[PDB]
Amino acid sequence: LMQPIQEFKAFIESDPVVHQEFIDMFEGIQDSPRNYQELCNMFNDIFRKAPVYGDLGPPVYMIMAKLMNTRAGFSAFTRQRLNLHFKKLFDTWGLFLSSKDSRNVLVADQFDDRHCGWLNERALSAMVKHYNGRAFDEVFLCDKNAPYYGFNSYDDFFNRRFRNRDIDRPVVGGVNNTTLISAACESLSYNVSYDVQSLDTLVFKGETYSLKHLLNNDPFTPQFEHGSILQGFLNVTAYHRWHAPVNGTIVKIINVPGTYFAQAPSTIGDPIPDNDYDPPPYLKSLVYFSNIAARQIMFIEADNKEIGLIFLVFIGMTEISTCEATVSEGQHVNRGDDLGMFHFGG
Amino acid sequence: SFALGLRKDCRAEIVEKFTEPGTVIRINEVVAAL
Repeated sequence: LMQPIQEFKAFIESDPVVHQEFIDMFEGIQDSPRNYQELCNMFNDIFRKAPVYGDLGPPVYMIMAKLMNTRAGFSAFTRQRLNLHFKKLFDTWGLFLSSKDSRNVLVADQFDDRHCGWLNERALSAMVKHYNGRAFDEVFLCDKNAPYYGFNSYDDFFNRRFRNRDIDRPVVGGVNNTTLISAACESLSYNVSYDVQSLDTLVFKGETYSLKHLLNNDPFTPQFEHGSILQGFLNVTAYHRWHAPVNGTIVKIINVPGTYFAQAPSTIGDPIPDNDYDPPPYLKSLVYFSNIAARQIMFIEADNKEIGLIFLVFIGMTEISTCEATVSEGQHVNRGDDLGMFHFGG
Repeated sequence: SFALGLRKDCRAEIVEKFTEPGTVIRINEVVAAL
């Protein structure tokens, strides 16, 4: 086992309460992983190779979902001490996913009955579903004649840039109209909430925002009391970069450590569907865990004074939880410019 | 996942079609307007 997994296992064993949680969470599980030792062994496989196309979510989520859906698992996964280890595991994995060796999934090869490479036409088709008949190599900047479509790693492919946003994803109304706020991420609508507030605990009102938590007690928090929040979900095959939603100035960027595998407690025990039209408990938890997940908060001062101070929160989910800003505090940006991107990592 | 936050004093209003979960959000498209 690679050293980070060793230290992870040693931590589980170092505290009898944590250890007990990593036993009870497996109760009656007949499939692999059946205990925390098999979990560690499967991590050791997963972190040495790049993900493939086919599953409903990324590979760590897939083997974790049954555990996350228990009380014991939620307890374990809401300890900052344990989450420090998940961070180091996923950061270690992300190293490999930035390396030339992770290109081997950037192929058309079918790998088994249910999985294929990312350049297979099944996957190529899925990734341009919302681009109105344009093809993958038209939409995204790549080389369709090169091996691995020209990407130098999996992360490079995951964070592929648009070849020509003015055709496929235009800044609607033009950068000069400052009365408009753009979507920051290619996503699906998940929740809108009005008159948002702060809560003293995140209990029994699951799927409610708590500004104080979401924004990690920032001094700006009171300004957003009674305001509104729109939240989107990015599919695993979606464009994963961030664009500036307004012309404005970056006021403040805060990186907040948090959870990776915490679903909403109200959903613990709900069925985990064996299909894809039905959302599993974790994907019904995005509002809840925006309060506590590893995330980056970005405050922007819109050039249009009638829009003023806004915030963005980029919210991690399981192994896709690294939030890289490519802008700096004080910098000016126009609607549609890069703010940063998501990566596999902690 | 991502979230956009607007102040109450902000005269911009989220575009109503996005209050329905599952609606497609094309990056750079308008999600709120004055």
